[PDB]
Amino acid sequence: RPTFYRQELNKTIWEVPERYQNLSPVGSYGSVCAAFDTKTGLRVAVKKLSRPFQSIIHAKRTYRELRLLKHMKHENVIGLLDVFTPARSLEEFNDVYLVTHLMGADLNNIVKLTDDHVQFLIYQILRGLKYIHSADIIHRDLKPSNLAVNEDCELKILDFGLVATRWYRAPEIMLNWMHYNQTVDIWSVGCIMAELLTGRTLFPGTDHIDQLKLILRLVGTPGAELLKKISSESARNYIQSLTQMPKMNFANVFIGANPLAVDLLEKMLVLDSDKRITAAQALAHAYFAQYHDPDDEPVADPYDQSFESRDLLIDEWKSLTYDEVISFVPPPLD
Ligand SMILES: O=C(c1ccc(C(F)(F)F)cc1)N1C[C@@H]2C[C@H](C1)c1cccc(=O)n1C2
Ligand SMILES: Nc1ccc2c(NC3CC3)nc(-c3ccccc3)nc2c1
Repeated sequence: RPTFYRQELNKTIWEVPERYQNLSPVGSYGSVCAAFDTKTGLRVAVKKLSRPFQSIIHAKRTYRELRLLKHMKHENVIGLLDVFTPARSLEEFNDVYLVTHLMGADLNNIVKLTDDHVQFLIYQILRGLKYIHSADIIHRDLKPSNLAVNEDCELKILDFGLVATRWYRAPEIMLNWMHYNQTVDIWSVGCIMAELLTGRTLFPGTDHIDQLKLILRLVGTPGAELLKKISSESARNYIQSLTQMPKMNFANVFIGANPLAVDLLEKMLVLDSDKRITAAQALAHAYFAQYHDPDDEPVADPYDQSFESRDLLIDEWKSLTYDEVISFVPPPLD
């Protein structure tokens, strides 16, 4: 066991190993301090989870967050440098601290951009996504605040960003489809890319109805091929009885932009998720010509998410989270 010290920041107390120094609060899932890690010499982000075991839903959330972070080993995805608790035993285990690399800023703070910069940033998102998706994980909440970028324009997909979330959400999610796939994240990338290129939120809906309306303006109302794949009786009604809208030509919409950028946007922002380009396919698109390397775009080890369907007691989730704290193997330093 390392030696811990206490202090107070923003009402919240913090009990961290002495290894981590100069804790400075940066924003409030939980609250984050920037710190200096004496062991590795790195600036780091230390995230104290807020009430990790307040309920079954929190406790499962906490377990889920730890499992996901421990699995992620890729340059474009947030990784775990360390995880610790001040607790001596399971009996007193109440607090979870997660340690990751401190990134300079989020893509929300980055505001338009040069086309060569958007190429590099969207390349990196897709590279991280190929990896996440290969493990059968779907991010579901991609948006500029969940994309951390450092001084060097190096980008990492984040867990959580600690602006409406609806703005980047795939329409099949909006409409509550149950069998949506990994391309929901591709939709979001499409929305993010569009915003980087024009400097404006692509679909700034005031609510879920307005959101779908704005999406449909650009992509058009469902065609015959998509219509016949819709299972829900009312969903089909709501769309067979909205004023039919043509798909817009994206060239008419993103005027100025690189035609390759426009073309990729066309492949990402397909209303029908069956037709939408995957992360692996997008990486091969000509737009990423100067970055694409099929030998340096790894996939992930398999990830066991069987726990997702399990209905457990709060103290069981807490116990399993505790095992995960204990079994953690720090990554080897450079
Ligand atoms: O499933 C995730 C999630 C969690 C962690 C990670 C990461 F970066 F660690 F791999 C990715 C996605 N998210 C979907 C939503 C909102 C966010 C992001 C989130 C963060 C942490 C736990 C969680 O249940 N959720 C539910
Ligand atoms: N193979 C597919 C492909 C796309 C789909 C989609 N997406 C459309 C943008 C709404 N929506 C729905 C659906 C089903 C029931 C209720 C609400 C939505 N199903 C889809 C099945």
